[PDB]
Amino acid sequence: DLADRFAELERRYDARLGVYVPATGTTAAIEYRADERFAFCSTFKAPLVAAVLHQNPLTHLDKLITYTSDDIRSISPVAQQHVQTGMTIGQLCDAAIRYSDGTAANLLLADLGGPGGGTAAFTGYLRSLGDTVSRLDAEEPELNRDPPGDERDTTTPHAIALVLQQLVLGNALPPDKRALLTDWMARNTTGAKRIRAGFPADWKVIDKTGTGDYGRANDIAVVWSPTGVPYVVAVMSDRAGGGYDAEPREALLAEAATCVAGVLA
Amino acid sequence: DLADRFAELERRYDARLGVYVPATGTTAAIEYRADERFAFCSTFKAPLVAAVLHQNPLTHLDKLITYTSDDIRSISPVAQQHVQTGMTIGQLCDAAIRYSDGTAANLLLADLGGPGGGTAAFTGYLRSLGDTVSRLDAEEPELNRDPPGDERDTTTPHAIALVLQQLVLGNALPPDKRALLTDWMARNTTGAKRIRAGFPADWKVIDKTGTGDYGRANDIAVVWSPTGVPYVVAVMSDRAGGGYDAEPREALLAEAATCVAGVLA
Amino acid sequence: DLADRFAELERRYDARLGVYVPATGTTAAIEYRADERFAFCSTFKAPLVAAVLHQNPLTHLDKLITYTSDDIRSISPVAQQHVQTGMTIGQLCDAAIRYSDGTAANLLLADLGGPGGGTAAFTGYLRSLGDTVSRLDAEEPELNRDPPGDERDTTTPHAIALVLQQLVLGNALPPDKRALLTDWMARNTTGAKRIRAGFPADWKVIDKTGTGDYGRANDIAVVWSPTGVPYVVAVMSDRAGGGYDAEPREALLAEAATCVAGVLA
Amino acid sequence: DLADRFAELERRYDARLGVYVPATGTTAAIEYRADERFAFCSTFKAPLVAAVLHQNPLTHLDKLITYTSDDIRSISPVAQQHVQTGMTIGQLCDAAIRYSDGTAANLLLADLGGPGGGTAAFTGYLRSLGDTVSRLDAEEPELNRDPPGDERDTTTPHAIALVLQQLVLGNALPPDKRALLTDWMARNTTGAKRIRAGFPADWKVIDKTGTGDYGRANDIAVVWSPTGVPYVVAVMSDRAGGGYDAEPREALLAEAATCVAGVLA
Ligand SMILES: CO/N=C(\C(=O)N[C@@H]1C(=O)N2C(C(=O)O)=C(CSc3nc(=O)c(=O)[nH]n3C)CS[C@H]12)c1csc(N)n1
Ligand SMILES: CO/N=C(\C(=O)N[C@@H]1C(=O)N2C(C(=O)O)=C(CSc3nc(=O)c(=O)[nH]n3C)CS[C@H]12)c1csc(N)n1
Ligand SMILES: CO/N=C(\C(=O)N[C@@H]1C(=O)N2C(C(=O)O)=C(CSc3nc(=O)c(=O)[nH]n3C)CS[C@H]12)c1csc(N)n1
Ligand SMILES: CO/N=C(\C(=O)N[C@@H]1C(=O)N2C(C(=O)O)=C(CSc3nc(=O)c(=O)[nH]n3C)CS[C@H]12)c1csc(N)n1
Repeated sequence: DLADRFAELERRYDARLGVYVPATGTTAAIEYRADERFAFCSTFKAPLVAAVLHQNPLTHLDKLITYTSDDIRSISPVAQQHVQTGMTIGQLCDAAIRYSDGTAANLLLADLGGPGGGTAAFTGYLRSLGDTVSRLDAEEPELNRDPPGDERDTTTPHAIALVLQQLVLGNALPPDKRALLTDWMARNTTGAKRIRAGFPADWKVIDKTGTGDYGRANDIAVVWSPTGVPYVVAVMSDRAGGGYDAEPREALLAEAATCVAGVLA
Repeated sequence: DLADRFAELERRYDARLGVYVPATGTTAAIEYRADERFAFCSTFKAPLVAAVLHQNPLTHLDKLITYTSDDIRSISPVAQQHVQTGMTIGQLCDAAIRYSDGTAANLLLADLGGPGGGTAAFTGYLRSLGDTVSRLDAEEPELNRDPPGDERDTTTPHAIALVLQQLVLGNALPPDKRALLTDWMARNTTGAKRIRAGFPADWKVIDKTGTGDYGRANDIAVVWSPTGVPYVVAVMSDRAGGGYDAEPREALLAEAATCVAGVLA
Repeated sequence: DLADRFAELERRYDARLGVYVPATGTTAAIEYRADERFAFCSTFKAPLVAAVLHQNPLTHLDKLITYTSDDIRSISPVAQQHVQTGMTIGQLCDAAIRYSDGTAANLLLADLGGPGGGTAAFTGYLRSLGDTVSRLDAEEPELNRDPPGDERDTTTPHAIALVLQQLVLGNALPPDKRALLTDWMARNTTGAKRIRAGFPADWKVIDKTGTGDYGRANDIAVVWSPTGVPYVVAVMSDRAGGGYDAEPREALLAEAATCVAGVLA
Repeated sequence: DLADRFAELERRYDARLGVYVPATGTTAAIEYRADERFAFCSTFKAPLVAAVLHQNPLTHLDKLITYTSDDIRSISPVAQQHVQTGMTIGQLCDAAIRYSDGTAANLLLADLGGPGGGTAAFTGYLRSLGDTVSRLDAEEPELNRDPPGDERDTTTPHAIALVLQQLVLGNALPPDKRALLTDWMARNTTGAKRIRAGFPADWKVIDKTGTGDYGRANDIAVVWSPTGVPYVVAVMSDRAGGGYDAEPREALLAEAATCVAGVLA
């Protein structure tokens, strides 16, 4: 009867909607296509920064990474302003989470090192979290482009929600690093019209968006009730039936979120 | 399931909760104790103003109403400061709705004329709108003091939603007067922590609160979805079993609001 | 060049304006007719409360004072709701400051005891604060009605500002009682259009209004800058040239207040 | 004496303050560094939109503008979410004014056409309004990064105040387009802590902010007194001597505005 509304949202927006809200002490899990695969798009950038924070002392944030204009591919509002100066790892994190900067994501992946420009190590980091389903295989911007049915660069609402839960509410990171990740997510600039727009203002919402082709629009959020109770909300969506150029529907995610807000109220 | 969620709100907040949202083309009616009686409190001030607008040309709003300190018998944030100046009917309407001014309501009731200082005339106005259930019996401040179980000064969420629906979305008032009422409710200063607090920010909420003893807390709203689709939302609550001094719990109204929002999204 | 703006305001509103802002460490005193006499009106109710708190061991706030309808004189939104209940001193304090309740002020005056229904003791309380200038001679509502030029029931902006300064920023009261007075002033419901309306929202404003005949409109405030710097602002006004029935002008007080805010920024 | 207070602010905030308020019938102009050059930053986005409106029939607002990830080279809260969807000229105007979107500004500059990617046409539009002083030389984001003393991408408080005056209060724009601009400025989301924070809440403030390196913080506003009298407030500031990374002091602009309000009250 919650599922009835999500599928009505799917019909409204001609979209495939994936939602996961992990169970807590007081609420049952919310699952709609919780285990179907959806493309990460930029949502991997949040666990990416967690991986970077994990592998390395806080001090590593100050390392200056220089890069060239040839490295700038995909939306990079911050990295485009810093080719000449370079960027520290730390700000690369900042840009990757708060602005969904793709160049910053690629540099952080390279900083993870290893085959596929870091994707195997980032996949590995998710595994160290118990997420065996998700995988990152390409860099920005290729990871937004895989056709439907392709398992590359996909997660599921279930897996990615649980990952975020460990990163923000659990002990994946020592409190020092958990605060930095949580702060960047909290000051994200890309999610205003998604999960943030679907919850009442007095719910705190930290989130990481993802947007890609085939109408891919994701949002991963930690939301706090007015009473301060946290819930992890994974909302993922695509419109593959509309082809590569199918437009993402931000309103779809805000609606799905309001529905989740209604069950969490 | 929605009824189940309301029942938990009721249990959580030691309160009796009444919710009504009239059906639309796209949504079924939402009813929880839709036909149980709850005390008006200052929620009557909105149809009160409608009555004055209905039986008077607009220019009647400019009429100067003078009154004495002896008329200041209830909380009157605006009327208390204008004993020496007088106040126009227009100003009284504004004060009754936006500040829940009790003297302004009594003076608007007086402007209605008839037995009981306007209370029979205002009830009659509810009758001409098809509300056979509601009744206003006392003035400010007595109408907030009636004991639980007494039908005096009571309405139901069903009835008041239907009244508010005709006033804001229907043709109870010509567009002239409808705009003035809609504006006053829209700039209401008392409802931020009630239905407004439960709906996402991109929803428009115009509302009239009511608060009284026995933990009475009401909010009647017309809300517009981001798509611009209107809904009438009546939420009434009391904690009468907690006696006269029971504190109203606004968060219950915000929670009930969020649940409704989740079903309407 | 500030006197030029106040006298501008006086000319605009056909009014006598009295302004006093005590000097602080960094700012000079602001004085406009700071030492001319203005009628207390209800502004005495705030130091009245400080008097009651000063001479009683706090438990006295719970003492129940009963009164009769013949005792209800002048604007009394709270007292006229508690006749069969009576009202505790605490409630009377709260009513006198936050609602300017005149009946509550008279009962607190009586509770100070002595000739003239407490007015001599209250004057005496002011003397203990170093204000040798002010005097209270009548109860509500007579104290608002003295003709211009009559020294009875008058203070000066200078005098009341320093009095309020000691009550809120100094040590007239022990910290317990100072908290009760300040909180009452902070939640005052009567000053929204006076000093409060002249200062930017991010300046905190606690205040006590006074209004009377001859266009008497006062507001005494303690204001806190966005930096948290306190200032005492006494703004008093009458329009005696317009006779007993002269209307008070709140906008004069907000404008004068804005002028002050410009100097204190 | 106002100048002395502006100098204190300058000392207080280690900042250079530029203030202009054009004369009206009742008030003399307020000038402090009125003819000194300050960097535009995003305040140009307001006349930029007017330039687009001036050159185009309203019908042009619905024209769909498409762009690529390479166009996202500066902070673009709205445009970065619409690379796959594209954006309407109207949306771009809205985004440029209300969210200070850097990409929306560049597309609107491009919409003006001509040398420097629209920069010459925009400067010319300022020239056609009688602004002989101001110049736009770079697009976003370079136009925020000119070193102190460099005249590129600078205006004066005098010039921009007069430009803003003609746009909102004069006849630079026909009434239909003038309302769209005024509406966009009125719903600005970035000016809460500047001129708005320094004027009393009952003053109406529409504004366009600007922020850049060297501690640059501007706010240009049209403000209406409670009586509805309009005033243009140009406040510009930088902390250039503090180097590229100086950060802006919004409270300086709010404090400066409070000073202006006190003289205009
Ligand atoms: C929740 O996000 N809301 C935003 C939004 O998109 N804001 C962004 C955000 O967080 N921003 C930040 C920064 O990253 O710190 C900034 C600073 S960006 C910057 N800092 C420097 O130190 C520097 O040298 N150069 N630059 C360019 C301002 S707003 C933009 C917003 C824009 S308008 C509005 N009403 N809200
Ligand atoms: C005899 O009357 N008794 C009253 C009474 O006058 N109630 C009126 C009523 O319905 N009113 C409304 C409103 O419109 O909701 C209100 C509630 S608004 C409000 N009040 C606050 O103190 C506050 O901090 N925030 N907000 C938002 C004002 S009282 C009036 C009363 C008030 S509390 C209580 N237990 N009884
Ligand atoms: C700060 O002033 N602003 C006001 C205003 O006048 N609010 C008042 C204020 O502080 N109020 C209070 C109370 O006494 O706590 C209340 C409580 S009234 C009340 N409470 C009881 O417990 C009871 O037994 N009886 N009654 C009557 C509600 S608003 C009024 C206002 C009016 S509309 C709006 N948005 N604000
Ligand atoms: C290369 O450009 N450099 C920029 C820049 O993008 N400037 C633009 C400009 O003028 N903008 C404006 C605005 O409209 O004022 C703003 C101010 S918005 C804002 N962000 C916050 O985080 C916040 O807490 N409050 N507010 C109000 C965003 S940057 C853009 C910059 C911003 S801070 C800094 N040191 N440089």
